[PDB]
Amino acid sequence: NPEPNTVSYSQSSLIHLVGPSDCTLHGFVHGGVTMKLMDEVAGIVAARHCKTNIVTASVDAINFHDKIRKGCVITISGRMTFTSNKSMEIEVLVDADPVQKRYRAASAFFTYVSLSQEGRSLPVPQLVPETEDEKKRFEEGKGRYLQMKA
Amino acid sequence: PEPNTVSYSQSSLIHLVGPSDCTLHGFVHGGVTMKLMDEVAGIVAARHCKTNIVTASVDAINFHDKIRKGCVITISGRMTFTSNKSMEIEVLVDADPVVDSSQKRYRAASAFFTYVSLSQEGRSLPVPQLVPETEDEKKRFEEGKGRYLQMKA
Amino acid sequence: PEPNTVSYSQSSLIHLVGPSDCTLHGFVHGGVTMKLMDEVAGIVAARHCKTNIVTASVDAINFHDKIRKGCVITISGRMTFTSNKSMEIEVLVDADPVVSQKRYRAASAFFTYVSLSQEGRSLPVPQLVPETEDEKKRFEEGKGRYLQMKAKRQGH
Amino acid sequence: PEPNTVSYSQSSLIHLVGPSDCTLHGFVHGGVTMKLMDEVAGIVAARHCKTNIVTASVDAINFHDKIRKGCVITISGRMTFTSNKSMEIEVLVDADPVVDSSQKRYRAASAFFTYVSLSQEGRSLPVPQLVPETEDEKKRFEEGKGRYLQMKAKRQ
Amino acid sequence: PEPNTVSYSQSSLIHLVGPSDCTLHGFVHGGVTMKLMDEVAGIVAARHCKTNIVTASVDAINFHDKIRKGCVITISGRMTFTSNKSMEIEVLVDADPVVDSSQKRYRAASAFFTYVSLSQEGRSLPVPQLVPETEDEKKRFEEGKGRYLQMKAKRQ
Amino acid sequence: PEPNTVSYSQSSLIHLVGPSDCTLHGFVHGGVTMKLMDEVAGIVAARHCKTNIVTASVDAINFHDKIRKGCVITISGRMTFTSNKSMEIEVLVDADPVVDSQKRYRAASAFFTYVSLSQEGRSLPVPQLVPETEDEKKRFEEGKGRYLQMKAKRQGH
Repeated sequence: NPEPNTVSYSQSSLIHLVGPSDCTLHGFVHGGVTMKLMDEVAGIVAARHCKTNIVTASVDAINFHDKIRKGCVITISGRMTFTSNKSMEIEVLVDADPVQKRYRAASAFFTYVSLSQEGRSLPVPQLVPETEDEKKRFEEGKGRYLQMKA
Repeated sequence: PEPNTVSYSQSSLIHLVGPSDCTLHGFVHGGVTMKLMDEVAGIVAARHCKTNIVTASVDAINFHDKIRKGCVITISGRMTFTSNKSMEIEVLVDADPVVDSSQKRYRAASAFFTYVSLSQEGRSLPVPQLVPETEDEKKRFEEGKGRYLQMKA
Repeated sequence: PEPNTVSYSQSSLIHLVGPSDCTLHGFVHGGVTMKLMDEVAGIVAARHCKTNIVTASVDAINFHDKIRKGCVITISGRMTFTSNKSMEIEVLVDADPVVSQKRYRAASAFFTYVSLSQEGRSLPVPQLVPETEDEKKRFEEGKGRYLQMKAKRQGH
Repeated sequence: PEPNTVSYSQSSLIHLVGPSDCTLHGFVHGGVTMKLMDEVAGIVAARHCKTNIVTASVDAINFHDKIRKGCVITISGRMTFTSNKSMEIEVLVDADPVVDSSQKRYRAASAFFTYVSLSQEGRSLPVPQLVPETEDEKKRFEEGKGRYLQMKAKRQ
Repeated sequence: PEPNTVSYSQSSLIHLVGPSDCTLHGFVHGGVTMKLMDEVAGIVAARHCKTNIVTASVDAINFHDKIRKGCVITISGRMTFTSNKSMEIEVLVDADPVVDSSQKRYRAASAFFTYVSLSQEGRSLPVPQLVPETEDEKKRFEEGKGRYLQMKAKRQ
Repeated sequence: PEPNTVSYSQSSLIHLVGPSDCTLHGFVHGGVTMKLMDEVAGIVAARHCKTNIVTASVDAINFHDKIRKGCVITISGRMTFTSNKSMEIEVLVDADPVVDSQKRYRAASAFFTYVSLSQEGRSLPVPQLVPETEDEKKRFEEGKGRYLQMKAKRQGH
């Protein structure tokens, strides 16, 4: 029962220069490194939206569309897509620039939950979509939400 | 332990939750757990393929419970199914507290990783087939084939 | 966006201050901020030169304020001036708490890079062409700082 | 303090040799191996004591063979002997190539760590006794008592 | 070695250039060097203040020469001057090859770091004064005062 | 300072104990200390051999005392003895508190043994260490002692 918010309000991103400690013995980035970055972004989004303690409930469908080489800059951007009563869905996209041309590297839907200081699960501020796509993405989210419950 | 069997690649990892793993409250970031899970899966994949490997997808990462400062978590992984060009690996995370048995060991997270094998040039390679031997290995393999087909759809 | 303009190479980087970035109290080591600044500068240089680049000098690194655990820091760089063989890049670091009160300026510096051939020799550099008011002004101030530095590495 | 068994605390760890683990040639710094060994031993000690622990000594670290880029190394530890206030843990390091070569899994390193248990105030605590069960566990315990006595001497 | 003297806090650091320190060609990123320099400066500051310290500014970082793979670099720092609330530390970086011999130790970089001491609350504290003893210590102190005054002007 | 003498290779390293170095209580993982010690020993070995080097054995790592958050630790190494194909280096770790002062104390120590390798990976003869002072001759002697015993221990009866 707190105050609603918009996707622009919490929209967040993050830009990382693939360094050598990010990489496999060949030239590529461990999926773990990518996944951790994606979690960090989603967590920031969630935090902005709830202004509270948050935890990951589930991540569903992490897709690696392409490899990431040493010396790319990766942009990880997250935005809220749907809220239920007690949970938030956040879409995280990863793109890559070499420094070959900018491409989509990974994606995922994180699901977060808001916790009190005692550790109980809280009602979550509702997401209010405004544009066409925000209503569409919200709808698709409600869809993915229902199936996961099933 | 024969090659191409689950026992051959089965791998696990133990990690003492330290302070740099934690949120401002007592709990471990999902990203930390996820990273450790991918490390094990990749080790499994590498042992099985003896080649370069990359993550293709991770599906259904479930966090069954929080992990607090001073747990030891065990992340273990094992191959479940192979298609022609892809490997599915199941990763499980369990947690022991290390100060008090108010309760004991519990299941904290789980996921199915899917890896792919690459040549030096970077092309996708046929993958050594997994041969199940026990009851559960045949069952898990079957379930794997199931999850594989749906993902294609 | 035309090549050799500042917009062409303008680059930024966003980093979540994590625990390994920090001192035993709550704050980020200057070394960490300095490294991130260099990475951004380097990327700007590389975009503009399309070549191998190295830092020649960094001058005036100023830490305007401390950075906490759990800030996101934006590090942005842009080209300010070019001489014949050298590029000056301005790097700014801003910080947002996620923990909300007010984004602030945390650090700043002028990096000077030099473009290198495959053999490792210092090459003529593509000239920067300013377009807006501020770009001409910043270029002028750059020429200024460039001249003074050359005076600094000699006697009387 | 209730006694316990080797299987209870037995712990192991698997690590893919990455590039930041390596010398300028192909090989892993002893320090990296040493640090992974200490991590496992400490986890073993912790499981057994359920208390704060610190290393008291490590004796006889032997590097039987080099470890190259792209091995997976398994470091495994198990308790071997306990005195009244100290625990001896054996750590073994094995290596599998994950690259394709004619060359099997091999023993890379080994050591005996000695840990001690501390109270919250920081005093040295009596330690849960290790109770061996199999042939080898009694043998390894015996050997441990041997190594323990000599260390007390060589320290006189 | 008396407290508040330069010898008291003088600190150095030795680092083997590894492969994760390097550019795609053979050379060390300036960022790496800069971070190592800040670490040594910080330690010097800490030893002198026995308090929490942060970097206020770094001025004039000069890269005199490239550092390739397989050098050992020595980064050493010492206090040069103190004002009432700030400390100036000089950091010098030297490099030894460990590869082909016909290569003599050389000066690779240098800088003056300026640190400030903070209380737990985060307020700026008066700083213990540096007391020079030798010729050069008085000279370096003087030059410091000089650089300090100019920096106040550049902004005033 | 002549090559192949202990002064030539003597090396040291200073580290500010940070929070990622630390146990959940205030203390530094032995692994962290051990790694720093190996780094120093390796640098000493490298300086003396001007070649590729690897750790053969570390013997008798002693932890004389705990190290907590906000110490600066000095790890210093120096060569003590050489055989024909191996080098012994002594590493000592001291700790200064950097907060309200507990003075400086000895925290750990060890003898590392390194070996020099060619590009092919074969074990090379090693430049001999020439002691000059009293202690350098004494430490060299004690080194020869420790070397002989290790060859025995690792041999049978």
